[PDB]
Amino acid sequence: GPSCVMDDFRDPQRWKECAKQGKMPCYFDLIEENVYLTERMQCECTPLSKDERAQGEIACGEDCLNRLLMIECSSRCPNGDYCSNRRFQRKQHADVEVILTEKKGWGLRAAKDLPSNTFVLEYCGEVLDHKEFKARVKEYARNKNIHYYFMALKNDEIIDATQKGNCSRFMNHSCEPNCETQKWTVNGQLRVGFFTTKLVPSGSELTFDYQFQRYGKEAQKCFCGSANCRGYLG
Ligand SMILES: CCCCC[NH2+][C@@H](CC[C@H]([NH3+])C(=O)O)C[C@H]1O[C@@H](n2cnc3c(N)ncnc32)[C@H](O)[C@@H]1O
Ligand SMILES: [Zn+2]
Ligand SMILES: [Zn+2]
Ligand SMILES: [Zn+2]
Repeated sequence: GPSCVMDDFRDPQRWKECAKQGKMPCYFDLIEENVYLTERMQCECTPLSKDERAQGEIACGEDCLNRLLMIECSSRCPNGDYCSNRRFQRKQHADVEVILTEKKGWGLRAAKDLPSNTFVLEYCGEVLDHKEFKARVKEYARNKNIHYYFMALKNDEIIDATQKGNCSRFMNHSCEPNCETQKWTVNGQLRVGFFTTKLVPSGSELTFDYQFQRYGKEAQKCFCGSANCRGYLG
């Protein structure tokens, strides 16, 4: 159908008028970082030379101890600004577009080829404690037309993407997905991101397996079209 770049989502008034025309998804409150509703490690990498970086060597690449432990480097990194392990902080998300699919509503696609383990986008939302989550579950169990999406960070920290979020709201489900969520520590805070699990060619829909989040006592029929399709997302 039609397509949308992430900048289109940054003008609320132009967005609302495109959604009435069916040219953009339904309006929602866009946030580019988690909002908390209640007030709540150097790597052993050798800093790379000018000659090393030019010859193709990766600063805080696959061998970074921080990276292997899913910890981003701080501003105190030996590799400084050339450090490739500060993706959440530097907002180094993938080139992605929002597209209308045939059967699954709006979806996310790769606008460039994305190698395996590429940061796609952060899973953003309102972060809830115990009590707020309990009140929200109760409020949702009345509305019934509400499709609730939760991602636990830790026990007293649950991401709610149902009302506020970013374009990771458009990530559809697949039974044979090409993305996964990963939970990272970023300057002491737990953050979750979508990361590709294979090379995703340009134009390919970006998908994840919904079983790794908390969502709907309801069970939607599945149009992922995978050979291994389980028939439902419930
Ligand atoms: C924060 C990550 C998930 C945040 C929720 N994301 C929406 C997708 C955005 C929607 N597409 C739109 O248009 O806004 C979930 C809903 O999409 C639908 N959906 C998805 N995947 C399949 C499938 N595989 N088969 C059928 N429907 C699907 C179904 O209604 C489901 O509740
Ligand atoms: Zn490192
Ligand atoms: Zn680093
Ligand atoms: Zn399926």
